[PDB]
Amino acid sequence: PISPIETVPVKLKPGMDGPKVKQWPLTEEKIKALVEICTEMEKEGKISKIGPENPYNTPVFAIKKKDSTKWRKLVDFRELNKRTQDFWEVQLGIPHPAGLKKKKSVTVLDVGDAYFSVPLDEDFRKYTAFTIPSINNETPGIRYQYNVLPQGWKGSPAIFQSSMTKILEPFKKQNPDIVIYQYMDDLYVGSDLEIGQHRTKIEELRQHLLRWGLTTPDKKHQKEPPFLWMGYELHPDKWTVQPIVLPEKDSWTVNDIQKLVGKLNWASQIYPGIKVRQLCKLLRGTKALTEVIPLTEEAELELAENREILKEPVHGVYYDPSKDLIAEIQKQGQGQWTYQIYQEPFKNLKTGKYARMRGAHTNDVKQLTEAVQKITTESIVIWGKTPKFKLPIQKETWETWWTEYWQATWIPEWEFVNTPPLVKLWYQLEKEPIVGAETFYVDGAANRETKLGKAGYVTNKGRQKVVPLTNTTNQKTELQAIYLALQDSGLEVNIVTDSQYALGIIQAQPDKSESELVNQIIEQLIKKEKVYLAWVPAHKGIGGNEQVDKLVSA
Amino acid sequence: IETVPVKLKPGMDGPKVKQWPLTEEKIKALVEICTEMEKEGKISKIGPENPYNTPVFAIKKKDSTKWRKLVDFRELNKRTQDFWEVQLGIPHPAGLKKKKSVTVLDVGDAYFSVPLDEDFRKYTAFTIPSINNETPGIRYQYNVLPQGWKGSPAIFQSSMTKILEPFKKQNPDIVIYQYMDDLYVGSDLEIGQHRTKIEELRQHLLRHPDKWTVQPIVLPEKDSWTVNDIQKLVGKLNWASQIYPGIKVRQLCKLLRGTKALTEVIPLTEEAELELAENREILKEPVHGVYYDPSKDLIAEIQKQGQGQWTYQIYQEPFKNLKTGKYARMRGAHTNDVKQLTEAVQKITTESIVIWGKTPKFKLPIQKETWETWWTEYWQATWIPEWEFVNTPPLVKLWY
RNA sequence: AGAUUCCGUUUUCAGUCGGGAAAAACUGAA
Repeated sequence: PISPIETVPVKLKPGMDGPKVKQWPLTEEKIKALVEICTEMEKEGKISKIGPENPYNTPVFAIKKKDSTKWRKLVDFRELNKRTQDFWEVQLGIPHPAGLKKKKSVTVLDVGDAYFSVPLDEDFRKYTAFTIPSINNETPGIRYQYNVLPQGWKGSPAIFQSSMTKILEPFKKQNPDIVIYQYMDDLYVGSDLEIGQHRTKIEELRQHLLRWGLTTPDKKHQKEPPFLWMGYELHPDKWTVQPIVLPEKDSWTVNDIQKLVGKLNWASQIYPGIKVRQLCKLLRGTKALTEVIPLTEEAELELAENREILKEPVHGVYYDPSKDLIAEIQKQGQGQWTYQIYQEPFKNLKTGKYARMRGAHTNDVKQLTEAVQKITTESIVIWGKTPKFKLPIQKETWETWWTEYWQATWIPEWEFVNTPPLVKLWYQLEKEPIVGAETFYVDGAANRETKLGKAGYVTNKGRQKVVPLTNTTNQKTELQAIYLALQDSGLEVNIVTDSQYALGIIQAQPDKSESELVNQIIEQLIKKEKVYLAWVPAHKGIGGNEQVDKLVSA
Repeated sequence: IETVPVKLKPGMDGPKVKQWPLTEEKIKALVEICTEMEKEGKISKIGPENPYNTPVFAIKKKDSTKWRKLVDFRELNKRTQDFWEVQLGIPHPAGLKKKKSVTVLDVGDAYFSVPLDEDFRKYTAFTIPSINNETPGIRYQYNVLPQGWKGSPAIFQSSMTKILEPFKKQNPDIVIYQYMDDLYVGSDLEIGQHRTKIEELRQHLLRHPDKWTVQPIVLPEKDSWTVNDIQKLVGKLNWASQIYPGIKVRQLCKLLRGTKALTEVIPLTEEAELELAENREILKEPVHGVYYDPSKDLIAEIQKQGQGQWTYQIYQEPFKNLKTGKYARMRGAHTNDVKQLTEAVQKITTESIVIWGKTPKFKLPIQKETWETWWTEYWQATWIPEWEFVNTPPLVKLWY
């Protein structure tokens, strides 16, 4: 049933010409099978014989199917794709089940064979030719060319989606009550209707497709509440996702390795991190698609960690477009936060963890905000509006912090929830110098060549330390120096640098850091009682400064 | 009409920008806005085979009634051939800077008449997103000068000129500067008598800079001069020299000579008494080096001042401030820094359009992520300046 | 003397560090 829809005009990448590749002669058996097969696709109209003129060619493969005299033959389109007009994939991502509203009547029509039904542009078909040597040895070869969206071809999906939509459009202007969501060969048709009248609409629809060659098999959804639209079991109040099985065969074939990627990657928009990125490196050195090729501990171990995650299933409620969205975040530890977006107390949509630390020195107040903004858009994508928050931070703690911060910030539907681990600015610096605090003039330095330096200070009283240092930068000394003066001082202390670097880090009220010295410097800061860090122009004869200046010089 | 041929800049292809996620609402909004334009035939659906894309969004205008389609043409504009043959908005007034009152009009809707060069339409492709990605996006292609395009106005330059000429020669002294989709109509007439002229100008089409002021840097007014009070002053005047090479701290540093506790008070002697007062003078005397060079970009830097206040400086070359200022949006409840910073951004670019005739390129004191998730919520302009996110150092103090 | 800034992805995601003052990395998965 080759659809009558107009064909999307495909081009090759400018500067390139179609593929030309040799076919490794297959076994007598394999060949006799590919023919057997090709002959009916030729019959169905899917492909067609062509003369040995057509310069271009792409390889064919596929072994015994384990059931009588047939084979499963899938073609290597790598080249053709490498030279094909890259299209414009028109979607921000895959749809999340939680995004679906609750409908009364829902059916999932799996449009079958949908690719072979949708016709390929004439002027590009040339490029899709393939042959069939198989003839044991005195082999010449059979020669075909597709007439419809090929299986592996790069266009297929993007062209198929465009076709599918042009076709639904009509039936859609006609049935505004009905909601059709497509995602590959699956048509989620929902409508808040009387199971009777729905049945009827589904009939109608099912026939429209037919008038366009799109045949919808009877082996559909007709009863089961757990419809599998995109692997999301769609019960009437609970969508779920059956744990993804991930095998590990003997003959770990290349394409297998590729498709494997798919499953992982698909789940990934639910299942937190799985990217078999280092297995992907095995694909960074491609060869015959039929060849087997394993990898080290990289490969072996990656699958496992993925599995662990893949084991525990997931699920949530649908999106009542009349009940509020509520996000709730909790500081479940250092640099890792958790959050849940729900609508009904124990009936949440998406839960989530958010490990991050955007900076070398951040603050909990700061990270909370990051987590907020992540969640904000994340909703705007899925639900279409920004949720209301319940955050582990007191309204006054925020208010002080933004006022005490050089950058502009903002949280939306902020609302305090006294949870156990709470967020607070661990310390704060003094706005004005402490009266009666020993004033520490600090400075450090280091020779670029040797990468050694000293760090010390002088004071309004008389104390005067200095320290030898190995393998550091002048920043590291300027920090060491602040540290010292912090150690060798009391609960209240005025300290003074010839360095905006260290000043800055500290000014930002860093909760933690990648920098141990900074952490050290922080530990002290939380322990002291009043600190006032000031800054003076290096090299000016500023008192006390010129002094520590000389002390650290060699 | 016969379309004016425009072409991308040498060796650059059309834009290919991904669309940002839109709220189930702005989407709906767009969707209707487009279905109409489609009916009016100003746009037209296109396929997946047009590899190009510019993002769109729903701004929402003036006293806020409805919705507006906003295409972030910034890229297609960077890739569009400059306009200089068909001199885009001919000489910049320069009068504008001075008039008692400039008013901006949205001449933009005119553009929808003139047909766009066919071999260029592909480059305006835009895509309306779908929730949960339950639907392929709706894709379109302009068939007329689009709203935010650089090409538009210059092409329509002549039609406009013929249109205003009468009214311009009719009122020989009301400056009219066209910038993008706007019409900056400046005059010095009394407010009431100004408005009429606008209305006269308005029928035709239907067919307050003079108060702006710069920031004079000043040192504090003290007597309680502690050591760091002086250290402070010293540091600033040091940096201030980079701007005014005449300012010099030395007699001040001399007061500081020792290892004095920061809290120690210190006697401001004539050494310094001379220097402060003398310096105070020069902080108000023009940095003769200022020059607005039409070939250099304007850069704007904004610092957060905590009291719902912000400071900004527009400059082409560092330390050569073409202008400096301070927006203080007292938002007792409307305290969305993001909303503020935004309003800051919008108010600074209009100032520059009216003066240099260009929107500065901003260095925003905020995290991309943040700026990226809320900006649209407050944006009210027909346009969108370029922006770079940054981390402000001690300038907050250095000028507040 | 030292110290800033921006960029490298540009429909998104999966994997890490360096240069320059308009100037410069890929594959795979969606």
